[PDB]
Amino acid sequence: KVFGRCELAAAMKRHGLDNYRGYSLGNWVCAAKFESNFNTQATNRNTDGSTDYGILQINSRWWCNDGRTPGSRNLCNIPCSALLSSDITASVNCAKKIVSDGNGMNAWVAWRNRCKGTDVQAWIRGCRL
Ligand SMILES: [Cl-]
Ligand SMILES: [Cl-]
Ligand SMILES: [Cl-]
Repeated sequence: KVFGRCELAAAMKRHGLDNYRGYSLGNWVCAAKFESNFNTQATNRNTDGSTDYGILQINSRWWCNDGRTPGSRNLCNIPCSALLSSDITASVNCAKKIVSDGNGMNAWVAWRNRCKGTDVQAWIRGCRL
């Protein structure tokens, strides 16, 4: 599923991400826009053989099992395919563990390079939340 901006903001809000660990909702919308273009089916392979999955491009080296990333951990305890669903629940729950790990949203390279320090509230302007 390809979400619209406001539709995704509302789904994220309902799943408890607005101000989760101090990150306002617009941070999470901005990250999803530049990680996946709001497409739950996005996959991208990394140089190390790991793969990133879903709307938040969660990486198979630490966070999920895809059966092809040798010596990887599965810290969210889920198959990586569950992250590609039209229901963002699994992605959201895993993201909450990632952002709690110590580096906050810096774990998402596109957040750090494209969202961090910008006016992220613009990502939720116009939305009925
Ligand atoms: Cl915001
Ligand atoms: Cl893994
Ligand atoms: Cl933080």
